[PDB]
Order: sequence, then structure tokens, then C-alpha cells
Amino acid sequence: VESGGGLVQPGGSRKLSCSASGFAFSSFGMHWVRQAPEKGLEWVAYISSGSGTIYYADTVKGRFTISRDDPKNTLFLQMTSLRSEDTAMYYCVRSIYYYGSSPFDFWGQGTTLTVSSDIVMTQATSSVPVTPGESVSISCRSSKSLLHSNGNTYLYWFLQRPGQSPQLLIYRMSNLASGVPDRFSGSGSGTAFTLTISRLEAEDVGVYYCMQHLEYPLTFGAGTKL
Amino acid sequence: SELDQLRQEAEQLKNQIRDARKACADATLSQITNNIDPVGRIQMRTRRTLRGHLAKIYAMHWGTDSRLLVSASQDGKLIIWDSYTTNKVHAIPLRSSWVMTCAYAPSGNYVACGGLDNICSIYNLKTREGNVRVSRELAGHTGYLSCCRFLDDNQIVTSSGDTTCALWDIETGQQTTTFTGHTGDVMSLSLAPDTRLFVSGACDASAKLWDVREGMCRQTFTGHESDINAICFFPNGNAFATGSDDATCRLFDLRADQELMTYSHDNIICGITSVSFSKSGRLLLAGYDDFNCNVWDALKADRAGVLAGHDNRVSCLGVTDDGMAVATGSWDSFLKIWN
Amino acid sequence: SAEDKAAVERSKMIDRNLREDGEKAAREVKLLLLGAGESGKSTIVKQMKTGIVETHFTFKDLHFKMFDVGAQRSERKKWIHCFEGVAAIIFCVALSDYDLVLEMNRMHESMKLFDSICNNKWFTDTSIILFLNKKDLFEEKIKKSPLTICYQEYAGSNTYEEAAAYIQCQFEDLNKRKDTKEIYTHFTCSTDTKNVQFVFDAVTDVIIKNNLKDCGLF
Amino acid sequence: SIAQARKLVEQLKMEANIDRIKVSKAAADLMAYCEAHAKEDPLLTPVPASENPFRE
Amino acid sequence: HFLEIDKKNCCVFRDDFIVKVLPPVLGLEFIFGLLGNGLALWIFCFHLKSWKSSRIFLFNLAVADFLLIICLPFLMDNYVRRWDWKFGDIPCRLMLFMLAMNRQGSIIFLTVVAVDRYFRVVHPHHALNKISNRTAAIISCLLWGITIGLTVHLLKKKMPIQNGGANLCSSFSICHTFQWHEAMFLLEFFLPLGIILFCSARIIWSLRQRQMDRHAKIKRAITFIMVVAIVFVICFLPSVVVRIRIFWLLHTSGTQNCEVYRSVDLAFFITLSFTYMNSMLDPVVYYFSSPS
Ligand SMILES: C[C@@]1(c2ccccc2)OC(C(=O)O)=CC1=O
Ligand SMILES: *[C@@H]1O[C@H](CO)[C@@H](O)[C@H](O)[C@H]1NC(C)=O
Repeated sequence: VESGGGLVQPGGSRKLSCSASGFAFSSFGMHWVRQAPEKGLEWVAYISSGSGTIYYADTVKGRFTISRDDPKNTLFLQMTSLRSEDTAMYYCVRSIYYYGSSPFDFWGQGTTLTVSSDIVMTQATSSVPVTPGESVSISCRSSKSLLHSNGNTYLYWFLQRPGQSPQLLIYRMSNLASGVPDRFSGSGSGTAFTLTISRLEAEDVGVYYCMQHLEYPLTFGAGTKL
Repeated sequence: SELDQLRQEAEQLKNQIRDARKACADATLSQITNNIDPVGRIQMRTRRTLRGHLAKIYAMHWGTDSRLLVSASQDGKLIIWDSYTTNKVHAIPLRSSWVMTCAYAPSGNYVACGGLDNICSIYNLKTREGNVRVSRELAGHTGYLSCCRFLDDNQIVTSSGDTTCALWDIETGQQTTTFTGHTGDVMSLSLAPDTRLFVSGACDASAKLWDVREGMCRQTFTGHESDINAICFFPNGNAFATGSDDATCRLFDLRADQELMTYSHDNIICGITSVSFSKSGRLLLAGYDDFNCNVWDALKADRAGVLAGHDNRVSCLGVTDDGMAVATGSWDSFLKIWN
Repeated sequence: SAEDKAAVERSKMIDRNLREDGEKAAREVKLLLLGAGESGKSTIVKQMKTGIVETHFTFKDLHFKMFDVGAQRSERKKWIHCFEGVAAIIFCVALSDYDLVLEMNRMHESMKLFDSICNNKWFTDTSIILFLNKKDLFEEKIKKSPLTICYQEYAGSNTYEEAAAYIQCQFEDLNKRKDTKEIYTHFTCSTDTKNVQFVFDAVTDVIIKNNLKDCGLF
Repeated sequence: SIAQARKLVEQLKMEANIDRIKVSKAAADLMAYCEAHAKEDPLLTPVPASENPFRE
Repeated sequence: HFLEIDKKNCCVFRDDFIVKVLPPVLGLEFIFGLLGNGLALWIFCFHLKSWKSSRIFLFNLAVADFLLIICLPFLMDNYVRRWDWKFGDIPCRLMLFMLAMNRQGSIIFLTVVAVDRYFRVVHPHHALNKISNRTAAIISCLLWGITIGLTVHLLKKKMPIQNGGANLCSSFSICHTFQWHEAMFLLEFFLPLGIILFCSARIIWSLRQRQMDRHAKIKRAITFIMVVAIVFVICFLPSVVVRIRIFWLLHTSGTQNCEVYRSVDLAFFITLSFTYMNSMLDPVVYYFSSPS
């Protein structure tokens, strides 16, 4: 589990903090994905294991800074100049990278604060009938092919139940995340990707997001609410 | 004097078994396979070299996906390699550095290791929250652990130096079945492809075919003159090859109950430390004590290649389940992928 | 390649930790302890302070590693190459067991094991530190019993100085490679000190012989 | 002593009463199996380098 | 007779015996020195397996000796022609800088070897014995820099002065002034000799204080510790003693007559030829005289 964050300030500065707990924080790369009050998710920053390579979003390159403290298992985010374009709930996401790993598996609770080229994923569909028991397919599209020469298409499917943090369902083309029922399925062709659900339950409602991981300035798909 | 009567009966009974052995020996493998064309000279180039170990490498095991492999060394580290890009997926620090074997679970979520501490330890690779941690310590053996092979995610067969093998249950940590009958230390074992039988090579120059379910030895095989250092199954499952300390290899057949062909040369006087078959079973790769690996034509018993790329004793060998590579470890702390 | 580049730096982070442990392990002295079971190996271990027993002790800013293989009871040949590379071998022999029998007396059992361990093909240059324990019980027993039961060819007085020197000569005579390795013989009392010092002095001579090997002098 | 000898004798009789086949019958299976997978062996017959997962 | 070299009262001689003795003497040093140091370089590069800190220093000493050898053919022609340089101006400075930077380079990379052996016997548990192959490389380049930095003044000098109908190229000329090069030549011997003698005496004393000389191989190593000390004095003392005598004659007599220096000047250049003797015997003494 992880929690912690800042509060509301007028046009000033604030430092975001995350409190890792019992998952060997020293060997996990952490992101700072944020979500505005009514739009989809948007990646912000990233710090690797051992405080090595660090990447920032184009809109927060000069103002934000991300650092980690491996002792006491705490992650930090310091924002200097804060505009009205960045009022959002800041989530903390862990991710470990090896051959068969599943990045973005666990998402933090997230904290909100108010102030008072790249790859574009379309996800044109925005609303679907919500009836139980039907077989629904959610489609997605990308500006450029995500099929790397390694043979695996970097595409991640996230589900945001209403009121809770996003949860990873599918990582890469078809791999199913741990703890996810086998009803979900994922198939793609390099540019067009679909997520298939066999039987919809009462807990399957929410917004479904698609994220690429080919080039690091990574973007989401703004979601398709069921 | 029933002891003398029993001893005389056993010798007479052993003669009856030996009498039936030569009766079925209608011909020989070399005579039958004389008409077949040779496989020709085989040249394998070192396609990869894995570095990072700082001590002698004693065992390795290929993953079921033919991409990952686990290597055990005496510096106390168990390392999982990405054989395609030389990447180190994991590095497991062991409680005891005296480890002589390593195994990879067919599912891939577990690895096992054991040695002079007489304990086989199972490590969880899935690690739903954190890093790799130990799962079970299967204690109960009396001698050093010489080999261990996973039957499934919950069953493992371990052979030790106390002349007895065993079949364990990971959930409870209890010996489900104990196999006895060997007179010397058991140095290796090889599970059948159908995972119903296995063969164990001992220091008494004898290999015994066991049954996992019943728990009783079915057949015994003799013909070696020294300690059997490594054993392996033919891919068909009706044969197996043994590597002894007298620098000879023998191919026993489970149905004929006798040795078929021998793989020896006058130039090699050093014992074999590891054997393995190719995917089709035509090539019998054997690692020797004279610092190089050898390739034998199992159907004609003729040398067909030498994998001379190691500067020390070759202690372990492996062939991928796909069959597209061969990884040979050695005491120079180097692993090499060939072809 | 975004996920692949992160997998490479994980391997590099593993690599730098492997070197750190290897540097720590290279600065430790590994010793092998052998004996006849009740020869005083446990008694020796206390002075310097199933499966394998590992002991950790330090002396003069030097960290030693002691391994006991007295609980194996298996074929020694099949696992003796694991210890090829130890700085020194510590052998414990009880002088008071020259007449007790396990048949054959326990002393000849100790000599048989010493003959194989010294002439092993894996141990050709490792120094052997020979400890002759139980010198108090040996000095009283010789008064009431002779040495002739142990060695029938013995010809000398039943005094401690002559009897002790003869047993040491018999144990060193088993060394066939007299020009490649050195056998250090010490007489250890039941309650005495400086025995860890004797190991420190013998280990230092091994390091000097090891250091000269890198420089090419030796 | 006697029981241990009896156990060895009893186990030895089990191996004697087994069904055996001629070596030529057994060796035929080994030869037939090798040519059943002759082309499916990457080591025996090298595959083109484009299909090698280790060369490139 | 008398010559002027940069407002300095200097006496320069052209003796006949130089042609008859020195090209013979210097001839044998190069012909085996190319075979001695050159072949030792081949094993160091294409026949060695493991490189350690001690082997790195012996490599730097080997390359320093090899570069000195290729100076001899240029040196020999200046001697056959009786101090007649016909090679130019810039080449004259190069053959004086690289002949002097090499000799201090070889001297520097044998005190380091002697100090390296001292720490491996008298302080076997010292951390200096376990330095990485990178720290030795940094030290070797650092020691090369100070070697070069102490002889850069030779390149800035316009040496090919005119001596009658002859061109004289020589950095060791009898001049009645205090020079750093003369002082550096003295310090090339007196300072390293103290460290070599102190390191060689403590090594053998320590190896005998603890009874390790009984071993056959230790006896072999002990003798070669004297050998490197004996060769160093034999190959470097004759030139220093003559140069001390030259400094004495300047103080008591002076440059008022350039005739008392006739004997020593011939002797000095003959003894200076023994400084290349060390670069010849090093491959046999240091590398070829080891079990490896
Ligand atoms: C004899 C001399 C020389 C002579 C001609 C060309 C080069 C070098 O060698 C040195 C030397 O060893 O440094 C000093 C010199 O005057
Ligand atoms: C050289 O000697 C002459 C007379 O012997 C003297 O006048 C002159 O100053 C000397 N030159 C130098 C540089 O000392």
C-alpha cells in the first residue's frame, strides 16, 4: 500500500510525498501519473530503480522535480511554479522492469490539490450500453505501430472503478495481470487494439484506459466509460 | 546358516537375470545402424557468454520457455539469466554457499537448490509483493544433496549422498516416498518425459529405474566400472545415457534391459561430468574433465565435434526444450551458449 | 526499447552488487577443519572463539571462516573438490587415543585419514596445520601404559618429551610432497591459549606465498 | 541380516519376471524415432541464420 | 677545446676512441635489446591471461625500456661520425628528450616494482596489495606524467650548436653552471637507491625472520631480490661517480683550462653507456626469470 500528498494552495508551491509500505520499494521504478477532475490520466514524471534515469512530461519539465529516498521508503515530488492547468489528483504508480515483469501493477490511493513527436491514442468510443451479461469489446488506435522489433506490442489496459484508483488488467498485447479474472482478453494488430469482456459483472463498470510504453513520453487514451 | 543359503540363492538368481539378458541380445546397435549415413562434422560457435559469477559453477537448468536459465555457483549466488540478451533477471543470495545442484520449475514460478547443508530450498520467483524469497526448506536427508528435479509445482524428487532418493511435497515439507536400494552415493537423476519414472546414477556403478507412484525400483543396470557422475533420459523415454568416472558413456535401453552402445575413445582418460541429448536424440553431448565438451553420434558411437571454449573443468550441461542452443558451464565461472 | 532499456539498467544494478559481495568475500580467510570425530575439534573451536558447520571468528583485523565436515559420513572424494582453494587445513588428532580402539586403534584411523587428505590430488600446495590435542591426558596415560600398543616398532623411554616427538614424526612422515607444502605441528593443551595465534602465523605465510604469486616472484 | 538378504532376493525376483524384447526390435525404435524428428533438430541440421534466436 | 653554449663556459671534446669503442658497445645493446624487450612485449599482450596490478607495472617498465632501445641507432650514428649530427634540429631534441625521459621512466618503474614487492611481504594484509586494474592504470599514467613533466625543458632548447665544422648534439656537456638536468641525473640514482635498498633489505630480513627460507622457491626469489639491487648499482653507479668527479674539478680548478677534463669526459660517456645496460638485462632479470 501507499498513501500521502499535499493540500490546496493559491498559486504557490507544494511538495508531494508517497509512503511505500512492504513491497521492497528499493527495487521498483515509480511514476507520478496524475488525473484532472474530469479528464483522463496523464503521465507526469518517473524515477528508476537506484535513482538513475529520470524522465519528465513536456508540460512539467522545468517546474517539477521527482526524487526518492530508499530508506524509510518514501517518494517525493516537488513543484515550484504551479498554474491553473495542473489541478489534479496525483497518483503514485510502482513498476518493475525485467523480462517477464508487469509494470504499473499497483496504483496508489492518490491525493488531490487545487490551485484556484509523442504518440496519440484515440479511443474514439466514449459510451457503451451497460447491460449485464453481454460481450462488449473496447477498441483503441495509435498514431504509430507499437509492435517493437522484440515482438511484443507495448500496450497496457487500465480499469478505473468509480471512486477508486486505476487497476491494471492487461499488460502488453495479451498478457493478463495477476488477480484479474480470465474473462478479460486483449488482441491487437500493431495499430488497432481491442479489449474483449465475456460476461460483464456489477463490478466491471468504470472507465477503461489504454496506455502505450514504446517511447517514454507516454500517453493514455482518455478512457471509454461503460 | 541361512545367511549363506540366501547369499547362494541371490547369486543363482542373478545368473538367471544375466542369462535372460544375453538371450535377447539378437544384435547390436552399431550393427543395426551401420547402414545409416553419418551426421558429419558439427561446428558450434559460441553465440553468447554470460559473466558475473565469481566462483566455480556447479549446475544449471534451462527454463521451459527455452529463454531463461538458472545457474548455481559456490560464491553463494543463484543467478537467473536472460539467455537472449545476457540480462540478469534475478540474483538470489543463498544461506549456504556449498550448493551442488539447481532446478527450474516447469511452471517457472519456482527454483530449487541444495548441497552440503543437506537441505533443498525452494524459492518463489512470482513474488506477488516484493522480490524473490525462500518458500520451503525440505530437510530430512542425511548426506549432501546431489540432484533435484521438479515433477510439478508441488512435487520434487531429490537424490542425496545417503544412498537414498526421495519424493517431497512442497506444501507440507514431508517425504511422500523414499526410494532405497542403492549401495553408494546417488550422484544424479533424470525424470522421464512422461514424469512417471526416473533413473538414478550411483557411485556403485549402477543405475536403477524407479517408479514415482509405486515407489519400488523396477530395473537395475550394470556395465560401468566407476562412479556414475551424470545421467539423462533419451527423449523417447525408452533409453538413457550414463556418464561415469572411467571416461566412458553407455546407452541403456529400458526394454532390452542391457547396455546398447558405448562412447569411448583412447585419447580421453578424464571422466564425464555431465551428459545431455539433442531434441531429436541423435547427438549425445558430454562434458569431460579435460576442459572441453564433446559431441557424440548416439546412433553410430563416433565423435562428431568438440566444444573447446572453456579454460577449466566443465561441470554442467544443458539443452533447450526448443533444441536451438546448448549452454555449458564450467569451473572458470563462465557460461557459454553454443549455436 | 523503453522497457528493454530499463531491464538493462536493472542487470547493471545487479552487477554492481555482485562485485561488492565478491570484494567482501575475497577479504576473508577460509579454513577446513578435519578430525576423527572425538579428536577435540569442538574443543579447538572454543579456543578460537545436520550438514555443515560454519564458524566465524576474527584476530588482528583478519576475518576467518571455519568449516566443519565431521557430520557428513559420506564418500569424501565426491565433495572434497569443493574446498580446493582454502587458505589452510586444520587437522585435529587426540594424542590420548593411541590405545583406544574404534580391531584397529583410533590413532591408526587418524593416520589413515591424514594420509589421504595430505596426498589428495586437490590439496597439493595448501598448508596443513596439525593440532595434537589432549596432551594432558596423554602425559598421564604413558606413565601407566606404554606406547608399544600403538606403534610396535617404538624404541624409547616412556616419557612425555620422547613419546610426543615420536608421534609428531610419524604424522609428518606421511607427507609425500615434502617440497611443495608445509605441515605445521602444534601441541594443544586442554586449557591453553595462543592456538588462534598459531593459526594466524601459519595463515600469514600462506598469504605471503599467495601475494608473491601475483608478482611472479614465487 | 536374514530379512535384509530376503528383501534383496524378493526384489531380485521381481526384475527377473519381466517382459523383454529383442535388441534389434528395440534398436529399430531408436533408429525410427531419430528419422521421425530428423528435420526438427536444429543442432543436427542448422537452420537459416534469419531464424536463429541467438545469432541476430 | 672551448665552446660557447648559451653564454656558458663549456668544454667540448671529440676523442678518437669514442668511434672505436662506443658503436661496438652500443651495437650489442640494441641487437639483443630489440629481441629482449620486444619479445617480452609480445607475451605481455598476446600470450597473457590475467592482468593484475603487479603485471601492469612490469608492462610500463617494459614499454619504457623498448622505446629507449630504438634511440640507439640514432645514437650510434652520432658516435660513428665523431659527434656529427646530420639528422636536423627537431629530431635532435626528440632524440635527447626521449632518451632522457625513458631512462627516468625505467628507473621510476622499478622502484614501484620494488615498493610493490615490499608491501606484499612485510605488510601482507595491507589494502595496497588488492588495488584494482584501474587504480594501477591511473598510477601508471600519473607516473608517466611526472616523468614527462621533469624533462620538458629539453624540447625547448635549441641543441644542434655548431662546433667548428661539426654539429654537436649532446645534453651532457661540461659546463660551469648549475643545471636542473645535471641535478636530475644525480637524483635518478641517489633517491631510488635508498628505496630499493630499504625495500630489498626488509623483504629478505622478513622472509628470514619467519622461517620461510627453507622452501626451495623462496630461496629462488630471495636471490633475485639481490640481483635487481646488484644490477641497478652496477649499471648506474659508474656514470654517477664520474659526474661527481666532474663537478669536483669545476669547483677546484674551473673552466680556465679545458685540459684536465680530457680523461673524465671520455670516461663519462663510456660509463653513460652502462645506463642502457639496465634496459637490456631487465627482460631476463624481471620477466623471463619468473615461474610464470
Ligand atoms: C650521449 C647523449 C646523446 C648524444 C647524442 C644524441 C642523443 C643523446 O645521451 C644522453 C642521454 O643518455 O640522455 C645525453 C647525451 O648527450
Ligand atoms: C668564462 O670565463 C671568462 C674568463 O675565464 C669570464 O670572464 C666569463 O665571465 C666566464 N663566463 C661565464 C658565463 O661565467
